[PDB]
Amino acid sequence: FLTAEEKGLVNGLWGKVNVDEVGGEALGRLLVVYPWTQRFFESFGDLSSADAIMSNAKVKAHGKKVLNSFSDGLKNIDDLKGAFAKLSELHCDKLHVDPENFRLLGNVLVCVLAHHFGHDFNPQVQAAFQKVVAGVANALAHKYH
Amino acid sequence: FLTAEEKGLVNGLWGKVNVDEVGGEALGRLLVVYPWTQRFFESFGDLSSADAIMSNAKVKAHGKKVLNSFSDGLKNIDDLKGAFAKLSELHCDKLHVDPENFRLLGNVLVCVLAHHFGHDFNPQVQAAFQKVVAGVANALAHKYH
Amino acid sequence: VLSAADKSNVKACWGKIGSHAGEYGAEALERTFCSFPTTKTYFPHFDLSHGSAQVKAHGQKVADALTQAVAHMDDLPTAMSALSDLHAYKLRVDPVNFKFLSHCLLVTLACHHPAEFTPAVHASLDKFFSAVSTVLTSKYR
Amino acid sequence: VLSAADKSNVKACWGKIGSHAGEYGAEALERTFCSFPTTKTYFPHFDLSHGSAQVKAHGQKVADALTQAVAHMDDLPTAMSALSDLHAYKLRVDPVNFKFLSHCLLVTLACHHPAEFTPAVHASLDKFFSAVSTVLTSKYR
Ligand code: HEM
Ligand code: HEM
Ligand code: HEM
Ligand code: HEM
Repeated sequence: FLTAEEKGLVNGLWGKVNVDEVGGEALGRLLVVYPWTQRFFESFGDLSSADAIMSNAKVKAHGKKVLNSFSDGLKNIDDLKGAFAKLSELHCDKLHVDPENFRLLGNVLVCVLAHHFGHDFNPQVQAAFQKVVAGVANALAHKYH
Repeated sequence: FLTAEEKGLVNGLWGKVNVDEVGGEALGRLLVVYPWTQRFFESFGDLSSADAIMSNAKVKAHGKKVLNSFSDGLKNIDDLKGAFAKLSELHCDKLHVDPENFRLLGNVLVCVLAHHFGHDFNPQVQAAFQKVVAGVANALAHKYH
Repeated sequence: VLSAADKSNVKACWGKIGSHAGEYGAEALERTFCSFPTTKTYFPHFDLSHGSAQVKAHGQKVADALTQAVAHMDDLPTAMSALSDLHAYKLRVDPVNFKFLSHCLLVTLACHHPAEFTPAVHASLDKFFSAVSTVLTSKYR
Repeated sequence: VLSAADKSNVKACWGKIGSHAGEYGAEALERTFCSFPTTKTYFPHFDLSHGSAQVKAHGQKVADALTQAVAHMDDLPTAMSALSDLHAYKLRVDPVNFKFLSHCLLVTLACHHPAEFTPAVHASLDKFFSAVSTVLTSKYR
């Protein structure tokens, strides 16, 4: 699914990711950038402003579980489908999230990677993480029915 | 790729398709409904009216060849990637076709089936052919680079 | 946008439809829900069972909105103002799903009126269904 | 609809970009061709290697029209008119590719102006690029 050339660029960059805060910045921005997605997270409390969303503790901590889910999906890249089976069922049956929304969280996460890694986040590193998020997203979409 | 039931609905109807014309009808509707796709087919000739397009010998002949590849992928539903690998490279390296357009041919074709089989083209039957046409589209898109 | 012949084909087609517009809107929904299961995420509190009377009732309202648009192909932006809001400001349906329904509608119309569904009328309907959806997804980005 | 903060965020981010515009246009394109290979089918007559003069040149033009677009945020449908026809009708670029380019425009700005690329500036830019590419896809069919 991923060449050793790309696999190196991905894990090379992932190994540097602040695992405590890259996910909460990605989820927070999903809610700032795409305000309608907020209706799925009302249980999270105060989301009335970008500053409130970006400093929200449930947002930050749900973001870490999402990042852990990408992390664990990287460790199973040759069968993403299997690694996202129960999360696909969850997002479908329980959460009623349109998978067309999955694309938006991958793109925001990439943007978060770009924001933090700067000149290190070159076109080639990006293309590979685009490969990853697209495949994570399609795996999360696979078990809709 | 399909269930046993899906395979029977898909193959059941396909045994009833006229192979000499369903493909020509589908491609000419492609050109009528989406006239900008006629850019890709200037060597075909008088593409000037719906009637010119619908009676055009080269459209019928190409259309036939397209449908035949749909049957090929039907024989080989287990590996659509393999079966559409060379076609995928052709539309990439040679015809420079945006894979986004592939679903327009799939869709127009589903309409031709709808038109011919009327009440027999039921919602469950249609839903299996959608899995097929998007599998075919994915497979034709797989080798772009 | 839509040519004078486009408007002519939609009207004449819609006139063949007649009393069946609500059946067809129901069937198109049934076809969207079935062929494109992710569209069911927009109806989590609906009975989406095969033949649901709820889906039928929603079917009638889609049809009625579409009949309205036929009678207003001249300025769908204004005719469809109210409905444009509902699909952005409570629902925010991704534009793709409008593609699924539009398609499942053409498939519905071809299944019942093959003789009217000429390539040229097929073409006019596609522009129409796509014209409607464009205004129902305006209010987005 | 862009708010007043959208406009001042867009203009302030653009002032920081400064003379690096065409350079970012060129990088944005290359990232697009690279991350989303199917967009390359629209430039078959192009040399698409890194450093490509031809991509640099087009990069500038795309930069220039977005700069032109920063100054006309209240009537983008007037400022992008020639360009609307070009992408929508002459070239027939599918709307999805615009999302691909817009996204890579975001990455390039996140990469180069990280302090400026706050969650709010991110959203105002997304809202901006989407409005620009809605104009450039309007004239189809
Ligand atoms: C990029 C694709 C996505 C991935 C990998 C992902 C990941 C996850 C994971 C791992 C969980 C389980 C966390 C837990 O509760 O233990 C989760 C739950 C959840 N997801 Fe996602 N997600 C994605 C997209 C989305 C999107 C786009 C939305 C909304 C528009 C969404 C809405 C939710 C909600 C509401 C929950 C439950 C939160 C809670 O109740 O605490 N997901 N997701
Ligand atoms: C998933 C849908 C599609 C399938 C299954 C398909 C299949 C084929 C096949 C089998 C051929 C070779 C015909 C032969 O060997 O003589 C072909 C060629 C070709 N295709 Fe497609 N195709 C699809 C979509 C498209 C689209 C959307 C376009 C453009 C709008 C396109 C444009 C062409 C052109 C210009 C040729 C060369 C025809 C010629 O020989 O002049 N195709 N395709
Ligand atoms: C051809 C384009 C469409 C038309 C003309 C249309 C028409 C309508 C109409 C007439 C209503 C009645 C509500 C009212 O009067 O306020 C409605 C509501 C609604 N529509 Fe659509 N619709 C279209 C496409 C879609 C699509 C593609 C989806 C998502 C898959 C969708 C989701 C909904 C939902 C969730 C409601 C509210 C239902 C409820 O909560 O009871 N619509 N629409
Ligand atoms: C941010 C939105 C975009 C803007 C502002 C933009 C702007 C431009 C500009 C300034 C030109 C040059 C016209 C001239 O030289 O006279 C052009 C042409 C062109 N555009 Fe775009 N563009 C955008 C998005 C896209 C996308 C997404 C694609 C497809 C992947 C695309 C494909 C093309 C092509 C093939 C040409 C003709 C290029 C040539 O032959 O030199 N554009 N556009």
